[PDB]
Amino acid sequence: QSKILNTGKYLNIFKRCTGLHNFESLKEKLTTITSLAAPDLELKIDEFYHRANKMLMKLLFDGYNFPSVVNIFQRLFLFADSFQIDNFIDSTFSELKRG
Amino acid sequence: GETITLQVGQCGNQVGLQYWQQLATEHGIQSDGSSTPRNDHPELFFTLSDSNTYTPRSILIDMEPSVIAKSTSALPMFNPRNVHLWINGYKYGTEEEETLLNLIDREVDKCDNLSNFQLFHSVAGGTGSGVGSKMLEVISDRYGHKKLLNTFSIFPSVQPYNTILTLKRLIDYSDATFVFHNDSLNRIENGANKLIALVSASVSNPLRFPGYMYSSMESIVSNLIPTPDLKFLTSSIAPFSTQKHNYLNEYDMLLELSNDRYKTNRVGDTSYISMLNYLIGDNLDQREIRKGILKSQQRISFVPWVARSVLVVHGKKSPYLKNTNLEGIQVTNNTSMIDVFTKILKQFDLLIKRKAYLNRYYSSVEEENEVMEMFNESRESVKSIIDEYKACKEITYLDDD
Amino acid sequence: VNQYNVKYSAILFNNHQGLASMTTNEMIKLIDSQYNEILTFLTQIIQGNNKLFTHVYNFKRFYFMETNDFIDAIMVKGKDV
Amino acid sequence: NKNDQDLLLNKSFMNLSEIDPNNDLPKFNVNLLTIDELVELHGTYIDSIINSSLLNEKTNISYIDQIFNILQTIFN
Repeated sequence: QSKILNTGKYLNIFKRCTGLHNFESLKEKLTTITSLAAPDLELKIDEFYHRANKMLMKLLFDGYNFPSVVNIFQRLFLFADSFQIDNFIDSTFSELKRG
Repeated sequence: GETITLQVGQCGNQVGLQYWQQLATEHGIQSDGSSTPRNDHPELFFTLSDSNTYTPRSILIDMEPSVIAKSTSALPMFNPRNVHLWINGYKYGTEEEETLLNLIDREVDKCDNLSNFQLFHSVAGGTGSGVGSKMLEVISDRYGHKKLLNTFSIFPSVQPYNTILTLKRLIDYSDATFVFHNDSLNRIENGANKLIALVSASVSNPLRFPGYMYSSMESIVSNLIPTPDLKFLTSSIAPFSTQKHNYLNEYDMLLELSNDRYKTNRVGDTSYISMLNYLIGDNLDQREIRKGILKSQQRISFVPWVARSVLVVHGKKSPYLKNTNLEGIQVTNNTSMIDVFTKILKQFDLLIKRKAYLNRYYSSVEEENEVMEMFNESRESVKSIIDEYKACKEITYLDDD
Repeated sequence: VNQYNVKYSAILFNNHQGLASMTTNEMIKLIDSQYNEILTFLTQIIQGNNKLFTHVYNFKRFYFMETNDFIDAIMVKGKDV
Repeated sequence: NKNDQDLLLNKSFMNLSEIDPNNDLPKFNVNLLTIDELVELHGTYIDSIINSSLLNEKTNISYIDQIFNILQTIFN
């Protein structure tokens, strides 16, 4: 259940983000589930889930540049570069200590 | 905040040339002030124009134009407008007080938020030492005590008189004075200005290459000066780097940085008042540093009344230096200052009982009385600091008995 | 406008048989191409031949008093009118 | 550049070898604005000036009234 729900959500996120109406541009060959009584239903679900993760992962990392977003969050929140916040405290030292 | 560098005398100018060459190399600034292809902050030490040129904030002061000419020609990006050209030198400094006061006020106005004054000068520099001694007085008077001063004074290897006269004002007005001896520098080398330049450049590394902590000079200095009387610092440098047989781990850097042979001043048994170690490498293993800190705390003899804490800053190496191995600098506050000050006082007394060369300074009866009272005050101040450093060693320092 | 009409009629009615005889992907692509072309030409006119920025600058120059010499001339000349 | 969250996405992680409609369509050094966008742009530019902090209608009196009172003083 989790795999099905997350595969569908991830493909929906990809379509809504990159604007594609459907995945025609990729021209990939896909196999559909032939029947509910087929023996490879779990394998097909796993393959679809892996495809969805592959696409969404590459979107986030290559396209949306998530690795740099991690460094930006580190700097802004945990002061991995403390120069700016030091200037801020110095500039407003009298105010910050007031009630 | 921004810092202003003051260079006084021939030795000061040469050391400053090496220092600025090192700093420009670290920030990739070319000799003409043009940039080279930001996360670092050279603005604290260089003025940036709206035409993309970096010029040093330093001010050059010397009695003769040959040294200044060499320094300016070697580094064309110096601003010529900042160039200006013992008792006789100090009286000469009184005459030029207005020009120098305005000259320094120009640099202070040019920066946005001043932090501290750096001073490169030699105590044994003769006339230049006199003009620098006057510089300290005028700066401290006009700017009050809100802005602190750091003096990288070079100690000496008739000289005793000059050393005492300069040390009186060095004690009175400086806020954090480094001590360097040419004897220990040439012993380490077994030119010499390249060690002082390296130490001074590394001391401010956390400011120019920001990290998680130690973003200001106040934090760096306050860890080493518990009392304004004990203001003299001993610096240690690890020389074994860039060779094949370098220190294999930062932990061995922490253990072997404490060797007495690497210290930049003559030392027997000493008690440490405060510690702070610089480690500068692209990547630093935390667990090695934790083990080294524990061993360093268990090995080093601190004075009883100090918190007994060892601080290690995790400096970041410059992108413009290609993948070089780890290097590190150690700055300490020891009670070893009593030995060198006692040596200076012994020389001064030996040469003051014998009226050897005082004729060059005593011009008349009023001059005799003036020089006598000045010398007595300087001697008393030096004895006072020796007694303070000696009372720090004992355990009854905080007792009112 | 006529050139555009011919160009895109040659796609709707010659390449295909109308909007109905077009899959959604190709229909969206066609509309996107038309949108880009139309706004490109609208810019090339309005900020081109019309020079929108220059006339906005002149609006600021005259209405917001910038050319003070002209207004001083008006006031000195019309001080009696 | 009117930098926006949609301009952030670099779509070239997709292969996208093709370009459309053609190389004949210029790139114009100015943001492509719709008609309503141009109207709104000029309207906001004027509104910012006329409704500035000093020129707004907000001693329970506005700044404009005080300025005009001083102007009447100068006229007198």
